[PDB]
Parts: sequence; C-alpha cells; structure tokens
Amino acid sequence: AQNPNCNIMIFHPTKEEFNDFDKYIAYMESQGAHRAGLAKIIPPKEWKARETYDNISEILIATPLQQVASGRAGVFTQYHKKKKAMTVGEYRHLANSKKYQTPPHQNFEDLERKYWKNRIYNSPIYGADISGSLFDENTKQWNLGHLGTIQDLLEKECGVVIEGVNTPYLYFGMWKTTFAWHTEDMDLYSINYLHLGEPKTWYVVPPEHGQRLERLARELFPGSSRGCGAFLRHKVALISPTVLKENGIPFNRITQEAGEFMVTFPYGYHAGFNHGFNCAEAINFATPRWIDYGKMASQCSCGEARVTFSMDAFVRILQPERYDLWKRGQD
Ligand SMILES: O=C(O)CNC(=O)C(=O)O
Ligand SMILES: [Mg+2]
Ligand code: NI
Ligand SMILES: [Zn+2]
Repeated sequence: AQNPNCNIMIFHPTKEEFNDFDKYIAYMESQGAHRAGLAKIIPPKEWKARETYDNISEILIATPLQQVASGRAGVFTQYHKKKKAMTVGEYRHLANSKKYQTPPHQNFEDLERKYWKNRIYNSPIYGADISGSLFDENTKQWNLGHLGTIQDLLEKECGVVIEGVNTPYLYFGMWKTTFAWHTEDMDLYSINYLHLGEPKTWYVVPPEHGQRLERLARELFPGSSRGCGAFLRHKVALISPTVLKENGIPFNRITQEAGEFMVTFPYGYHAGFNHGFNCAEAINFATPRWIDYGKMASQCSCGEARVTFSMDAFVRILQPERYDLWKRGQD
C-alpha cells in the first residue's frame, strides 16, 4: 500500500505531465497521495495563471465577513458578521493597516504559534466565497474555470443527466482569517490555487481517520452535537494542533505559498489560516473514485448548512433515502 503513514505529498509535474488534469490526479493517487487528505502541486516553471495581478483592485467584495470567535484559544467557534461592501483595493489597504496586519515573526512556525495563541482575541475580515476567476482564458493547463464539471462526471459514471453548474470561487484573506474544520460538500475533492500574496497554512486529517476527528468534535462541542448529527457541515469549529495531539488524532500540516496548488481528497477534513493579505481561487471536482464517497457522505438537515443549487441533484441521485429530510433542511 503506497503512503501508509498518510503523509502529505508534494508533486512537481513537468509541462508535459501538466496537460491532462484527470490523468495527473490519478497518478498522484497511484502514489498514495489521497491517503493524507491533502497534496501540494508545484506547477512547472514554464506555467503561469495569468500575466499580472496589477489590475484586480476593482473586483467587489459584496459581503465581507468579520470572523468573531467564542471559546478558548485551542477550541473555539467562529460566526460570520456581515460587513459593508468594499473593493479588493479597499480590502488590501484594510489588511495592511496597523489593526489587521501580520505581526513581526521569525518564520512560519513562529507565526503559527502566534496564530494559535492569539486568534480568538481578534476578529479578522475575510472576502470569501466570491463567484469568479483570475485565470486567463488563454491558460490551458490547470485552469480552475475550465475543468470537467461534476455533473458531467456523474453522468459519465452513472448514466443520469442532471441540472446544475460548477464554477470557481475567489477568497481574499488577511492575517488570522480562518477556515474551520470541514470536508467538502458531498465529500467532493477541492483544488485551491494561491494566486498572490501571503501564505495559507493547512491542517488535514487522513480520510481513513475522519471519524476520529468527528468523535472528538462531538466531545468538544457538545451543544452543537446535540443540535445536529453533522454539525461540522456548518463550518464553524476550530481545534488546534496541540489539542489534536493531546487527543491522539492523526493529522498533518503544510504551508501553501503563492503560485502553488493544493488538492483536498474525498472525506479529508481540513482547516487553516491565512498569514496576511492574499487571494486564492478554489473549486470542487469529482473523479470516478469519488462516487462511493458521495453515496456515503453525511448530511446536515437542521437548517444551518444551506448550500448551492447544484447539491440537490447529488443528494437526489446518490442518496435518495436521505433526500426528503435534507431538502426540508434546505427549505
Ligand atoms: O481557502 C479557504 O479559505 C478555504 N478553502 C478550502 O477549504 C478549499 O480549498 O477546500
Ligand atoms: Mg479590477
Ligand atoms: Ni475546503
Ligand atoms: Zn446542521
């Protein structure tokens, strides 16, 4: 069995290997990359996402989100307070202000220490989940707006044509902006490209151990667990690496830098934080290997998770017994 310790793997495809996206995902899996839940892909030196980032300041962040924490430094939830719209140039200036900028630090490990010590005492503002793309239309390789759609994959594997669309999302971050512990909708893959700016640190639990994380989370967030049998679908709970280690939960960590891709694999729980002003693009995708994960994915039916239009068909076809309850939670 390849990668039996479930380490995060880093790949350096050549320009020739970068042509065929599906084939390269399958290659990475042949080497055991999925066992980690997360892989890094460093593009060939010949590749670029677009020519420059000099002309992005007028993009609008219609609903910036202030991430307010409650709890203790290593075990907390966050809620999202909506703020007034602002442009990317306005947001960048805000991120660089004395109130929000990255503190002085020695290296990524020192900054990680500072994040976990101090995150809860601040409320950073995240420009998350903005439909759009920064890939040039002429970029033919690993262009996150030109991937095969999940609806087409389901149709190819299962024969059933379904409604829905699959487009990318932009994320504008600042110091301490945080993504809570989660797997993707319907335990899909994700791919994330860090277009510009400061790094993003990731934590991940191997898919084969995801239920260990869920059991810890039920213990640590006991009111939330009573409220909902899949409350990590709410995307609000954080648990630090120190707490994970104290409770024997298997996990790994890695820092993504500008110009790098990360892939999350089906049922790979992940969480993390941004080092400073940055912009990422991400989208969900599927492969044949996903189908069995989609059929077994947990679902939130309490009302909190509320998701896209396109998840309806995935539940309806892959999980018909759960469909009626889940759709009630949507309405
Ligand atoms: O970058 C973020 O805030 C969160 N991204 C992801 O969870 C992802 O790409 O799957
Ligand atoms: Mg612009
Ligand atoms: Ni994710
Ligand atoms: Zn719920």
